[PDB]
Amino acid sequence: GVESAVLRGFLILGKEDRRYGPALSINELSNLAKGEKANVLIGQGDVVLVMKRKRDSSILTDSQTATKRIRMAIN
Repeated sequence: GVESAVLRGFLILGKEDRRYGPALSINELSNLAKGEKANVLIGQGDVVLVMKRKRDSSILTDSQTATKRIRMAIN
């Protein structure tokens, strides 16, 4: 997960769920709420939302193998 890599605390969601309509910056991503997502650019060209920690993690284990969404279910 190159997206979450830089962040060092998010998960790899994807370019969907535009229902959020955030499009904010990373500096604000930290103010987000756990279990929630937020669309942030990772190259000024790809708009994808991230997924906060499911509880607690230093860098939040992730993987770029799942771009559609994350490999975890939050309820």
